[PDB]
Amino acid sequence: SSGIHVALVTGGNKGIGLAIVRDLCRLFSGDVVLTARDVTRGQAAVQQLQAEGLSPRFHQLDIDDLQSIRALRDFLRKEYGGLDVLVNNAGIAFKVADPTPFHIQAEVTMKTNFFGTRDVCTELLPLIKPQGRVVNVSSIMSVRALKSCSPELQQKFRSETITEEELVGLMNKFVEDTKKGVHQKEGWPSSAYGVTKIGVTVLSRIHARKLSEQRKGDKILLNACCPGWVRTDMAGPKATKSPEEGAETPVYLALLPPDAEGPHGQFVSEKRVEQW
Amino acid sequence: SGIHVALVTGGNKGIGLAIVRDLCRLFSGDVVLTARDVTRGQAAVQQLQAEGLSPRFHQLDIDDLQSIRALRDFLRKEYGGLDVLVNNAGIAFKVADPTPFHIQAEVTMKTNFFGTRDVCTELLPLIKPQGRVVNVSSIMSVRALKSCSPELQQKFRSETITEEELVGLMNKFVEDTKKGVHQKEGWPSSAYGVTKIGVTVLSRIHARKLSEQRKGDKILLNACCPGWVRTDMAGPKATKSPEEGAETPVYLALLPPDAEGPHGQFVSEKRVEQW
Ligand SMILES: NC(=O)C1=CN([C@@H]2O[C@H](COP(=O)(O)OP(=O)(O)OC[C@H]3O[C@@H](n4cnc5c(N)ncnc54)[C@H](OP(=O)(O)O)[C@@H]3O)[C@@H](O)[C@H]2O)C=CC1
Ligand SMILES: NC(=O)C1=CN([C@@H]2O[C@H](COP(=O)(O)OP(=O)(O)OC[C@H]3O[C@@H](n4cnc5c(N)ncnc54)[C@H](OP(=O)(O)O)[C@@H]3O)[C@@H](O)[C@H]2O)C=CC1
Ligand SMILES: N[C@@H](CCC(=O)N[C@@H](CS)C(=O)NCC(=O)O)C(=O)O
Ligand SMILES: N[C@@H](CCC(=O)N[C@@H](CS)C(=O)NCC(=O)O)C(=O)O
Repeated sequence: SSGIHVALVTGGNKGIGLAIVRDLCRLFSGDVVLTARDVTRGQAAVQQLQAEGLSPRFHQLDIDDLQSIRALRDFLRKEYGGLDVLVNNAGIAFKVADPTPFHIQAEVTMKTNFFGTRDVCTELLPLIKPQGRVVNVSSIMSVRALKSCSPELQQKFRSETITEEELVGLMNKFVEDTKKGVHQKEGWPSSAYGVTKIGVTVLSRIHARKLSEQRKGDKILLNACCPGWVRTDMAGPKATKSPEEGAETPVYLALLPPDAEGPHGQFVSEKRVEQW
Repeated sequence: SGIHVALVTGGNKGIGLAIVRDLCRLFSGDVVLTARDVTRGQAAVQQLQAEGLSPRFHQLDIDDLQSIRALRDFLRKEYGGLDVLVNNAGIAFKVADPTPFHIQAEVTMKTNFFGTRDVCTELLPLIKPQGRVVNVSSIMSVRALKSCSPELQQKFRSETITEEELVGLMNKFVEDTKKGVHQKEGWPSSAYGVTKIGVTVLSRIHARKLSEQRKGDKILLNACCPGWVRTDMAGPKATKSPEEGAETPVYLALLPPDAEGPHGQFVSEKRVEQW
């Protein structure tokens, strides 16, 4: 199927991810792959969409399991010879008043939101075809968390020259510092979720740079984004946006017209660049 | 007299960690272990601390000019300069890695040559009288050199080559691989090898500049091969342990005060080799 354009969404069985799959089914000229970690919930979501007259393909994917990521990589390489659109939407959050010890929240949330997302990029970024787009769903909480970090930490996270390996070290340091009970003293903010989304936002900046230096001329665009405050199982019902509204900026970034030079490596909210 | 300081890049594992261990034992003063990952770096320091050694730590990623410059500023403030610099940090793709060759060339060159070059640009001005600088190259540089066209060999063996000419040739290799013309343009097959030609020739150039600019300060700078060493880079079939691998770099870093040489040499098993 190498001649067919293909778009893929992670965490696509519910919430924002499902809304993105719906929009891409309608707007993307090619195949759309809904992925989910639970094959039973994934296939049920597909069946549900079929009842709305939409036909995304399905493939299992748990971003915490490197063998799951590699199986998907091999599938795409085999069927499509690559990938045109990748939406990294999968993510988790503990409740604001969750009693789980903070260092556990830090470790678990970082494991999925940062390391899982990073592993998907490691394995799938090489497969992105020319004119392809990559969208990492972050959060405006990443900016709030950034501004709540020590000046030392802010300088590192805003750097234009930070490397993936430096970022990995800083993300692991946050998790270790919470375990040692010293995260406040070491300059970190109080939202584990927020810090993991700093990782996502900064990883996007790093990867956009890497694309510009390794794939000049291939016209690939990669950005981080915030979907806004969306009524899903994550945020609950007090939120102001429907999932369909939440999907608007991610879809915009996925479908940027061919030959666009930007936005690239930007943090985007309501289709506009936010200063990092 | 006063405080002396020695610093190793890529010190958290492999040959670098072994060099740090040796320097902690043999170098009187502070020995700074640096690593790009602060978590791995501090774990490495803890490991040495369990052994009775007391290395200092500072973050350093040689791909990040701001990281290099932060280290430069730290060294100036804390020590007023640097006595020993070991440029050990390096990467290699596997022999059978499926990554496109032109990407292997770009990524390997970015670290091994350009990163090493940036550390030298920023830290060489800080080297104190009787200081020593050791650039960890590889015998793969000689093997790569001998695999270049006669015309390229002439350029790389030149006693008059400039840093800027060498930069242009390293960038030319990376460009030629992307264009799919590197073999025709006279380049060898090992990207890693070509990056270490860069390291070896940069060392010759910098020794020459030290002699021009800072004669009388008795600084010695050399390239070396640690040999074939069992690390995450080479694997378990290699013939040397990391401690054995550290022997030549440590010998070059600790050359006695006032020694006239070696300087600007490529050294292996503590012996000067022909370039
Ligand atoms: N206000 C909001 O809702 C905001 C949300 N976000 C971000 O939007 C994205 C989507 O969140 P939202 O739709 O709200 O949340 P939901 O909880 O409703 O959906 C999250 C999706 O991610 C999946 N997921 C979680 N972990 C994994 C993993 N290990 N592997 C594969 N899939 C996984 C879930 O699968 P499963 O059903 O199996 O649990 C689910 O499909 C997240 O990244 C979130 O951080 C950002 C800003 C605001
Ligand atoms: N092993 C061998 O047979 C030989 C090795 N060499 C050279 O010896 C040196 C050490 O290699 P070896 O110990 O085998 O390799 P290892 O992979 O075991 O260790 C390499 C070290 O370099 C660090 N490093 C890599 N890139 C960077 C960077 N961007 N910034 C800071 N540190 C970095 C690594 O950090 P991290 O842990 O974060 O990756 C690690 O500490 C290299 O220059 C290599 O080319 C030369 C001849 C033979
Ligand atoms: N205790 C958690 C709180 C995380 C959190 O912010 N939770 C949810 C409420 S459960 C959220 O919806 N955040 C979404 C966003 O706006 O990005 C932590 O420190 O990580
Ligand atoms: N595909 C690579 C291969 C690099 C390579 O030679 N391998 C490393 C990995 S096995 C090594 O261990 N030897 C290093 C040395 O002897 O200096 C390239 O062309 O650069």
